[PDB]
Amino acid sequence: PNTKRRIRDPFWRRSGWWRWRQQEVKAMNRSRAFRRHLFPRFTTETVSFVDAAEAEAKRFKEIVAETGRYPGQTVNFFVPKVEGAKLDPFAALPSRQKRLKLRRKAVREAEEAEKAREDADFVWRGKGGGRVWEERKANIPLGKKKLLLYCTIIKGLQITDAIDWLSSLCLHRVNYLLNLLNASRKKIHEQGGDISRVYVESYMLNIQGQIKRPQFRLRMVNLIKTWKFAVVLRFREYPMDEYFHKLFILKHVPRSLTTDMRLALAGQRVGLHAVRDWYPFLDSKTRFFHRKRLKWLDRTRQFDYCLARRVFKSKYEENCRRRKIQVLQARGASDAVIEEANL
Amino acid sequence: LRHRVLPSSLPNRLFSVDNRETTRFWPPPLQKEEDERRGAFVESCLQPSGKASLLQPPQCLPRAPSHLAKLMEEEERLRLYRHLKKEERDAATLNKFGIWAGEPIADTPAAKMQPLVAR
Amino acid sequence: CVYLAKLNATGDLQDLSRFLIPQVEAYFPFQLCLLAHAFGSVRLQDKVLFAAIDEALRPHLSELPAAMLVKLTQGYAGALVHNYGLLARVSLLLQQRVSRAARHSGPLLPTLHHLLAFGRVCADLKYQDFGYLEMLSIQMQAAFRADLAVSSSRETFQRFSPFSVQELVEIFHRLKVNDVSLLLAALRHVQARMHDYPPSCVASIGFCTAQMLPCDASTVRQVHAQMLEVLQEAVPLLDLCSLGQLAAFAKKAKPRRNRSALRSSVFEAVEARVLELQGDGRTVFDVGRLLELLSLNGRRVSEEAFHILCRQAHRHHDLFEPQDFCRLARALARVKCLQASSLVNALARRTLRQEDEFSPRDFLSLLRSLTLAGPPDRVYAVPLKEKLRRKQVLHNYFPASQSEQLLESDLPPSSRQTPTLRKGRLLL
Amino acid sequence: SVASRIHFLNSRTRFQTAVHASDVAPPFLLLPLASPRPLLAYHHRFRTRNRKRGSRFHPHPLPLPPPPLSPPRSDAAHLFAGKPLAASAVSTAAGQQTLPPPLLRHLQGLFPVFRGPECDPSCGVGPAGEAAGLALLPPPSLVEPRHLEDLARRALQTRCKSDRLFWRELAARVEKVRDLLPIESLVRLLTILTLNGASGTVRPVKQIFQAFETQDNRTGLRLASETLPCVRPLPPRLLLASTREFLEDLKKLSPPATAALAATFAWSNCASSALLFALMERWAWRTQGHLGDFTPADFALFVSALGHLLSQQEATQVKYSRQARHLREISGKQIMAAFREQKAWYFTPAFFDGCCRFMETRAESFSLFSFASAARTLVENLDTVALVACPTPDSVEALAKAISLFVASWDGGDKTHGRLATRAANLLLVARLLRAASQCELYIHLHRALRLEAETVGACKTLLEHISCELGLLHSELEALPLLNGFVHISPDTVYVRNELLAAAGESAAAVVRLHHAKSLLLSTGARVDRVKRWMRGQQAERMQLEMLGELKSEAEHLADAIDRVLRERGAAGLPTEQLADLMEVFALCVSSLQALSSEIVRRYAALDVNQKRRIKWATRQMDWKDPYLNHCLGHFTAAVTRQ
Amino acid sequence: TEPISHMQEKPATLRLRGLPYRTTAEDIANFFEGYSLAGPPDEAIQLHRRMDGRPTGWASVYFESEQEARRAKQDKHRSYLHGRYIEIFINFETGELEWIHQPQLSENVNRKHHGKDNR
RNA sequence: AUGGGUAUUAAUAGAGUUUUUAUCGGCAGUAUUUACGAGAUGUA
RNA sequence: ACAGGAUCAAAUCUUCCUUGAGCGACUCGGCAGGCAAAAAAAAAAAAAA
RNA sequence: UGGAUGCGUUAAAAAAAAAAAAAAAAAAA
Repeated sequence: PNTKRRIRDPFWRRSGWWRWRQQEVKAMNRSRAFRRHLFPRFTTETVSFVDAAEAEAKRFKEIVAETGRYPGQTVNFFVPKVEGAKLDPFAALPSRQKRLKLRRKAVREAEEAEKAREDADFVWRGKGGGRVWEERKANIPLGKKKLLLYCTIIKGLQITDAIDWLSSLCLHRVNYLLNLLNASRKKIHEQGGDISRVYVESYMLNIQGQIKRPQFRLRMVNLIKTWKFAVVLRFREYPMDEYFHKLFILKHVPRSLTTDMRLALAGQRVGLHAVRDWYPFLDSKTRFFHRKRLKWLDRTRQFDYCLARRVFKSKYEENCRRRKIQVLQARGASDAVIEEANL
Repeated sequence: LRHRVLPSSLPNRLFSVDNRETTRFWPPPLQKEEDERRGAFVESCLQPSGKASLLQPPQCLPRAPSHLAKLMEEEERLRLYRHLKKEERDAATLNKFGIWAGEPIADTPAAKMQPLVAR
Repeated sequence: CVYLAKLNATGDLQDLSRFLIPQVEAYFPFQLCLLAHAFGSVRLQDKVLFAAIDEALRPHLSELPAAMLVKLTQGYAGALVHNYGLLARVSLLLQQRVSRAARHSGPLLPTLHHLLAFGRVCADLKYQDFGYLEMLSIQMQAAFRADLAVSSSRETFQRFSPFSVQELVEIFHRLKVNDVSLLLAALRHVQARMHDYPPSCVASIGFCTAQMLPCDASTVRQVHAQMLEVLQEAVPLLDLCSLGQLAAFAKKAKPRRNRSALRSSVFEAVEARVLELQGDGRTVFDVGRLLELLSLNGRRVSEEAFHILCRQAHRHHDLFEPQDFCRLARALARVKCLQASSLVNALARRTLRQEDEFSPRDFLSLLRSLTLAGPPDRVYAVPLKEKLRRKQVLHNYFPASQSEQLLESDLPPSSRQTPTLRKGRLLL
Repeated sequence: SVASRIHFLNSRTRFQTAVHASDVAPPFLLLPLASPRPLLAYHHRFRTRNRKRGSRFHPHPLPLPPPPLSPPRSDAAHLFAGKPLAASAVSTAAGQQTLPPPLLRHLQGLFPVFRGPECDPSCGVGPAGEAAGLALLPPPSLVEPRHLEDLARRALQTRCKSDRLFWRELAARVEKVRDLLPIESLVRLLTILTLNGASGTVRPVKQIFQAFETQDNRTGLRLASETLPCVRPLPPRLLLASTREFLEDLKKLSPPATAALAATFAWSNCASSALLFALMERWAWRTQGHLGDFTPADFALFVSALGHLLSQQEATQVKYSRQARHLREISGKQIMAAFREQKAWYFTPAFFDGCCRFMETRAESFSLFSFASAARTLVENLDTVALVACPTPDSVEALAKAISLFVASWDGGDKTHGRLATRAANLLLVARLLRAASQCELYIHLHRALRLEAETVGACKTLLEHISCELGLLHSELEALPLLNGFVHISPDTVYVRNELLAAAGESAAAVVRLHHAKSLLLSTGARVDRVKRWMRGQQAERMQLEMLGELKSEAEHLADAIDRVLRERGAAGLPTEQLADLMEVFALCVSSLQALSSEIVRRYAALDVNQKRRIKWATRQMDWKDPYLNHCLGHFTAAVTRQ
Repeated sequence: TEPISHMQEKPATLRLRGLPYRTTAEDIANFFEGYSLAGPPDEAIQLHRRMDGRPTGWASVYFESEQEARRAKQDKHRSYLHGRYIEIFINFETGELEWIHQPQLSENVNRKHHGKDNR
């Protein structure tokens, strides 16, 4: 290796990383991160995401605690769980996966409803929202200490970025995580999620155990352990508004996407217009200078957040629709079939 | 004029390759090389010796003595202009900051515009 | 930048151009026009900035309001950047808008005031556009006709004012364009409604008209006579500039009766009034011409007035032309043949500094007058002779009618370039 | 220099004169020869320092669409407002996002903000406001040199504030790949850039060179300020850079390419002395290049451009020679020794003769525009006052013969009456042809008279007859403008066409005067030459007579009557400043138009030359004209005339 | 937009590897004689170069239809040009996103009990 | 010049251009960064 | 910055006053450079295409 | 065509020196 590479330390620095310095520097960093945002100067509404299943579970348990009875009970009372009991007192409520399914259903319904709402182009929604999947893999022969490294690598990344990350490491036991990621991506694509805007939002490690083997030594017998762990990953499909605000406004673009763009330009698989088309996302320098240009246009009030968002969304959707139509046409399908596919 | 207008000194006070009023003659070694090559080109083209100097790829320059005389006068005027402007700027710099650039005193790699290396 | 220009922070304004340059193409056209006006107001030349501003405004010029066009052109005039490419386009645009003719932006269609402002800009930049001046003359003649046609005394001067008339006449005088019809119409309007003309306007109009036109014409002579009567009447209200213009006009005129007595009385009144303006250290005027008029045809200036005028002449040296130098030296030489040694020394030093500005004849006559008005100090006399000598060689100039090296003892004793040591202190 | 700048700023007699706004032309620039620049190579080495750390595809800044005249609304809710906007405004509101044609169609279907006229559904809006046809063209920065010619042709076919970005990018890319482009492609690229830059151009009235014929509200003239001649179509740096390529590959240019190159250089008003001299030496009659290989149109264009450039080249050379005194260094010893002691033809003959032979041989296959421009350029001054210093009279005789043959064919040829602008342009061209004929005759006669010291009329008649009637017809058919002698309507196109008419009149008057001198020229042998010299220089002499014209006396009288008819009603303003003396001399020959001319002379006195002032003074004295203001101007201004 | 590099939509393409330094666009056109290209050779055949212009040995050839491109690949794959047989590849996607179907990665890599290879 | 229509030097709004070594082999893929203003009391 | 100011006004080449110390000094502001590759005892050594 | 070491050679002077890693009128980042 370089032998002069700068290796980072999160707790100490030559420049002075005492706690007061950390406070001041992180105040500066927070200020810069907040100022990096551009916000629309006119919106019609401030819709916020809510989870009906979670709200109903909360109210159900609050009623149980407040009245000592199930909602609707008039004679008997609530019976907490005891040792050996085979009945779940909260069996009527949905499970976590059921709540996730209901969330996906509600997201689909709201997406369909928004297509027939006036002024839908001037509504602020915020960070949270979209569909969520939770995928679990068990029997991984790795320990907490290594799994923490491999998951801290990928947390917060787009799914293809995470797959590229973990594939570059050439570690045999990371094949488990790679299999989980590949299977999750395939499942979401088959269910109809847009792989392009699926991110790894969080992870959870659950121990399962450790198999012990004797190790015979000079004066004692030891026990060497092989771990058994399970990993749960939370994938989230960002809504189109959040995707726009992330990629276009804050310039937080997947490196996999940027690499694909650069490879296309280098191989001349696209026209010369692609350079200006992809300028807002192509490279670090282009992203920085486009962010500067957008900031100046916003401060002169020539930039329009809602119009830019609409243009970005329309271009993305039209590209996807063209892909679908042309892949159908490549099969020799009839005009009636193609038309009916759009209903 | 009744109220004199003051020219801006920023062209003199801005030191970069994008400011000619300051980088026109910098570095002095390459300025000298440029002047020498201009003189050689003028002598080998506007004063032909009957042979191809081969200093550059050929050009279809005028050969009539009447045209050559006027070209020579133009080049002489350009030479005088460049020399006088360099002299004036050097005098102004000397009177202002006492800065003065002279000829190299010794045969050294830096005077040759090369890095000093083990070779 | 506009605030800094208004505050006179010339150095800071000059420094900020570095960051202004890469942002001109991003500003609004009215912002660029205000920037140009601000730079012109302090008389600071920044040719790179002005060129960039012109390139940026190229596609937007046609749609700019008349006031913003006037601001841009006034900035260029104040900076003395002779962008005739811009002046021609602005003149064509104004002519087209007037032909079509016949609150944050401002109207596209100009007014007589905007036309006169652009004409004054053209005079400052020495842009002699005869077509534009023909348009302006036609419009002004129509305006004068309509003003005379007006009858109820409340709509008079609705479209212009005596100051506007003065500005027009000054424009034509400065550009040396002899529009006889326009000048005669202006003089006729002045005669018709002179009771409404301020005395300063009367003085300026008389000066310009007498310098431009012959006084033998019947109408010109009559109007000039009446204007001189009114100006001699209003002398007590006039300032130094108006007094000097009146003195020049009263002598350049050709009256019917009492030609000499009129000039003598005018000069006497001007002398009486000058003493009352001793402390006026703000007004700008031609001290040299006033002194020359007072000392001419054997007339001898009053000692007090001469002292006051030579004292006040020091302020104007930074504004002097070669002709102003020559005229002041002539006046001093004539008056001696009183002497202002300090003024002569200052003139000699400044002409030695500005030797290159002078033609052979101008320099020769100036040196002759400097010597005749009481020779300056040798420190200026010797190098001045050397400069005259060099100029004569270079220009091969030798009139029909026509020393040593400097010594350390001739250097001023206020400085300490001699090795001598003196008793005393240097109070810091 | 600072001294010369101060001189100009102090001078109260020097001005930039223009009878009409279109007079002002870009300052003439002389482009010095090139030589190796290791210093500039060093600067480039510094400039390219950090390319590895940047973008491999768009290192250069993204173009900024021009901003609107007024600031947008504070809330910046254009989509909500729904009002359609310009293409540049749309791009800025979208944050410079590309809008291909199908996307524009979709967005126009949904929202009206994208339904502006500048947003063509079949083209798009582009990433920086590129509207209409330009939207489909990739940015020039990314285009390979082999495609630049087609790219520029497609861009020019389109014929809006965002077009300048594309054209500036094209200019920069052409300057960068000058050394990769084939020479012919480079010439065509320069021509395309010039055409775009000067599209909608109007020629200065007093200028001869013109790239293309004028034929191709009340008139067909539209005066656009953004495309006045004072706006140089090309940047000087591009021409300066291209000069080296042209000099290296000059022998590979075809006659049309050479004509186009000279035309572009003259249009931009930039001259390279070496390139012009090389072009003059390359071409000669029967110099491995035949002037006969030119077509008449290309030949006329080439000659006109060459003359236009060479005249100003000579003027600048003279002025710089006069300036060199103060750059030279003189010593005090030489200064003291000084008092110890005290006690205009710029065409090489081998090219002028070839041009004259070409004109003589092919006069019958010319157009009015081409032949008149070529003849007027070839004539120019001809050293008529002073008279290799001068060309051989054989070439001038051949030019006169060419003029005669062209007039003979052209009289039989039929004319087309179009818009008043084209008609006035043609009238001016005919007047200039007459001027060229008169100058040829005067030069030939002066040479013969000088020989004696040492020891065509039909064509002129035809031209005079045509001019004297066309002038009156155009004056009658042209709207009436107000007179110098709640705004008043004065249309600029009408003013320009009136200036064209008056320029034609002045050219005809000058031709008439020169014909009078040439005819007067034939002890007496030297007396005639002295008389001609005195008449031309403004010294005292006997009053000129119409009888000298002979067969052209009636035509001169009819021309004078037509000019009087025009000047009586149109006024004197609009006359060219270079022919007031000629008009006064014609009036003196023929003896309210006289009063108009005198008033215009008085108004323009500050701009007139000393020679013109002397000639006007003596013409007035012979005519017994007693204008009280012209008298004042003659006797109290211009010491150079007052003292003599 | 006539140039292929300018078109927003590219015709069917093929990629050629194995080209010697001598190879030219005309040589590639002769190699593809009998097959319909998307245009004249100067546009249909594009040799790939580095920043200094040195050949990379890789070329892109455009055809009028995918059928013709695949026929040309079938006929000319591993055929000779200047003494070296050339390899040809399709160089355009199907739109089906087959990359989403990644193979199952081994969970039993017993490195120390398997034969040596350079996988 | 009873004096400034007056004498001299506008490159003026444009002083603008890519050197040398070198038969052949090799690197150059990315990220960060400048409006922490209340454009605005918008051009009078 | 000779940038602003005063005066019966300065040797060419400012008689003074102001500029808290003209930002510590000199520069830059499309400046600045963490990682990879390729090299590499500290360092130094490749302009871009 | 070279590398390391001493069994080889040189110095034994400077300490307000050689040198360094935090320009600081910035008093609630």
